[PDB]
Amino acid sequence: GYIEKLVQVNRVAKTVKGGRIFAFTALTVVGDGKGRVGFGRGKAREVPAAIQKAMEAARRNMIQVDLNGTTLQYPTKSAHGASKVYMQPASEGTGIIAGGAMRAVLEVAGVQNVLAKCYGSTNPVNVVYATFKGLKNMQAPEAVAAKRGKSVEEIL
Amino acid sequence: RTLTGRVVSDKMDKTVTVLIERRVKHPIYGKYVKRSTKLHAHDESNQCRIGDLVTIRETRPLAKTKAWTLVDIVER
Amino acid sequence: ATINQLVRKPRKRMVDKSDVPALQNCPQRRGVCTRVYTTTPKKPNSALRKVCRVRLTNGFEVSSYIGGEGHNLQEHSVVLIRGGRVKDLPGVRYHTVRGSLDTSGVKDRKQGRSKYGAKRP
Amino acid sequence: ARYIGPKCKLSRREGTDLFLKSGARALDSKCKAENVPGQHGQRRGRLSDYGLQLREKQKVRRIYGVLERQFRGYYQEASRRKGSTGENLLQLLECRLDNVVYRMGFGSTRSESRQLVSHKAITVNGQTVNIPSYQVKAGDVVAVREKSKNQLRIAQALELCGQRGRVEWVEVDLDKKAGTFKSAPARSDLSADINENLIVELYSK
Amino acid sequence: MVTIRLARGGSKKRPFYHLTVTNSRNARDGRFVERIGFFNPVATGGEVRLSVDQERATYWLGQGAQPSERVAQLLKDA
Amino acid sequence: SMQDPLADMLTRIRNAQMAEKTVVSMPSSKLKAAVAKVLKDEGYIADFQISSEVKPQLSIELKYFEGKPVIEEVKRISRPGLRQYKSVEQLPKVRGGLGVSIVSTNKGVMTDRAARAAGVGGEVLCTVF
RNA sequence: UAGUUGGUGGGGUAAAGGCCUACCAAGGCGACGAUCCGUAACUGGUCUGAGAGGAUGAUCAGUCACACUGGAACUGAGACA
RNA sequence: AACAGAAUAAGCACCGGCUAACUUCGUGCCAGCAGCCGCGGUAAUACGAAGGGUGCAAGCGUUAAUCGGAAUUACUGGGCGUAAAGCGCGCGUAGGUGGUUCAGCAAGUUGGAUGUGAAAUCCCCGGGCUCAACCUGGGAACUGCAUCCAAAACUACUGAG
Repeated sequence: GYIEKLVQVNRVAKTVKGGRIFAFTALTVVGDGKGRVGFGRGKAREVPAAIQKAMEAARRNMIQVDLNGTTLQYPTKSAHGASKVYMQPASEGTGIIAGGAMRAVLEVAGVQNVLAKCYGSTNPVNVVYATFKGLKNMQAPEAVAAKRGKSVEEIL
Repeated sequence: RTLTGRVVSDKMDKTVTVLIERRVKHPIYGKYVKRSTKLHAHDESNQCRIGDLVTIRETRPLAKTKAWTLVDIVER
Repeated sequence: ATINQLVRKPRKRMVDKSDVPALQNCPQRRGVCTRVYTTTPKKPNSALRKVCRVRLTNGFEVSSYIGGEGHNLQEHSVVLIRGGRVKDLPGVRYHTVRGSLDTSGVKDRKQGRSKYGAKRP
Repeated sequence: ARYIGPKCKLSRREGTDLFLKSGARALDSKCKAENVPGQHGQRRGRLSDYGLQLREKQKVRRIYGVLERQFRGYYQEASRRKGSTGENLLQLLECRLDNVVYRMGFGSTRSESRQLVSHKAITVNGQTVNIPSYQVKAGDVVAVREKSKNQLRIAQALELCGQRGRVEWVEVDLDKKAGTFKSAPARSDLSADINENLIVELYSK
Repeated sequence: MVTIRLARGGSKKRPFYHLTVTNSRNARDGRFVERIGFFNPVATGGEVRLSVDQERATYWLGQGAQPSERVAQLLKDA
Repeated sequence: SMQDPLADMLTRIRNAQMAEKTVVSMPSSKLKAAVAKVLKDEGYIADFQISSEVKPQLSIELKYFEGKPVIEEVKRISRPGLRQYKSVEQLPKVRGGLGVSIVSTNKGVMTDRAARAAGVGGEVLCTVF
């Protein structure tokens, strides 16, 4: 589906000769409010056209996320580049408390109780990779129990 | 209350000196160091050798800096 | 570093020092003034800043800065200085409270009067 | 310190009904609630992300009439109690005495209920209370003092109860004027325009 | 001597005493051996005025503890 | 001169599940032969064999539910030179109770779910997911 | 570092001790930081921190140290007041 | 409890970006501003004013001083091919770490009991002042240290291979 959310806008450039050609980039994540997200990056020549391009690439190559219901399954920790990310599920009344670019991922996924923090280099185009290695590699235990459930899930 | 150490000195008169090892843990780094302890056990009969393995206990002070005594020699 | 090195030489946290070295742990300080220069700023500006030099009750001889729009500050007059680092001028590290002892504030000012010390009309 | 001044102007910036004017005459006829106040009431665009959370916090804080020194005091008692600080923050604003006088219907505005408490005209357990912060419990028999039962401020306001209904955690008696706070409210009688997941997140950073 | 006497806690014009057993040459609010009860003169509603425990008062008074003037009656009125 | 044997059994397991091997053979001991019994009962390997006479070996067969293996990570906790000991209160839980943690207690080498039922603390060894 | 570190004999004090003295002996401590320099009354606690920690010891409470500066004893249950 | 009458009682910083909230008028590299980026050379949403607006309120602002943010002294929680960072290379004392079978022991380790860890403070459930601050009853906690009892997987010590 489609619920859109913008994060970043830049002004990249390019020197040719004579002057300097400008261009705009944008980063936009799209989710469904249930656990299907997708991010997208587009470059164009103006703001109202660079956002439209980044929205279209978001709703291609999406991710199914197996959330527990407004929370996560377990504390995990993933990294990409020089960016390290930590996330652990929380109680009911606590909302989402994260920084800038992990709120926009964790809104549209539908989770509400995420309690996150990012270390290392804060790059909004690169902390998103650090988040999607984490969420796309969840497990959601298909087991008979948890304190007993290590005889039917390990064979899954 | 009863300790155990090994003798390093026979130079003084009726006075012996022990080493009592000890493993205390470091308070913040979680590792067991070894830090020593050196007492003056009151010898009584001038008959212990450098390198023994003896046993001490605490009495009232006999001279200054000498309040421990000798229980018995355990092994040579 | 391994654990068996930190036991032998633990991590010693480095310390800073005060950007206001005079007026040792106190918010204000008085002093009598000596000279009223009018110096020039650094390169990317163009102005003529007004700088007085003060001898405190500590005995220190430090330059200061005077704000506002016009000052009555003839020499040998007491002031009351406070901290504040002017980025423009070099060596200037202290402002000067208006309206406190001798500087007597400014006049015809109606925006932000608790700064610079102006009354209410 | 209260807030004394214009009152459409608060409803005119946040862009909602907000229930501040007294009568059932008309919204947006005394008010003209089409625009942001001030001179530049026509230009708009892109409320900031911090500015959205402050806009939600300032909305809830102007329905009820608190100030921020008091409002953070309720936020500490929310995080003390067990579970769901968003719901607990609302139920400490529902049990307050100036709200329950408004829920029983002894006033038109909520600011009228603050004045009826302040002039000692309201009792709680059979004894006089003149504090607009009194946290009432389950089963407190709020009644009206006999010296002022003849005020037209109370009599007229009961015809303004017709456009309100009963909130189904109180009960009011239109003869002796003695309401009964039945129990705590649930998280269904409160409107969905307020959000319990923006005020909690504002007080982190 | 050792003695059983009254401390003083609470705000202005609302006292709340404490049956302590102290050495005699101490302060009022200073050190004590132990504490055994309280005394609340302005007790109203669900509050209890006298709350002395008879076990330790059996113990100390048999070993030469010397009570005060108010404590001469508060142990009596139990 | 290898200083720690049990961080070498776990290293060969982690490496063989990237070369997509099936059988792994390392030298044995009376502790490694008890750890692999615990990983079998929890279920991460197929079986194990102590089959020699004077250099007794340990032949472990690995599982693959997918192209991805069944063990995804494993790390040694009580490395020689740290010696991590835990009581029952401060005993850790991995992944909200979905991994296993192997604790050498007074009643033999058992997992974290077993000793916490018996109320016996001890020494952690590893945190297998 | 030479009553310095032990031993012996005698004194001295409510009380063990180089506490003191007479001879004997040449020991004792130290890189696990002695010695020396610079600063500072310690503690239960306060202030931040998710936590680990980090700073800090106003009011209240416990302990120590002084009573213009430097000494000194008496009286006495108990002071070097 | 009664009487008087709406009478007796509102400021302060900010509005270019971080950062909630804006346009005209003076000024023209002058005066001036400033926590950092930096504005001012004749049209200044940054200086000085005027309307408007936003934050807080019997207070609001600046300065001084600590801890956070700082995974920026990293035990929990970092690094060393080129960004700062591997001694010019050896040998070796103190010290740190120890292949594999049994057997013993119980110093570490785990579990339990007792003595202690002053009262206050913090935390939890209550109770009193019209509410709250404040006062106060009962519990937990004070991570500790010591003495006993038991267990024996791993480390240590001991005996044999």
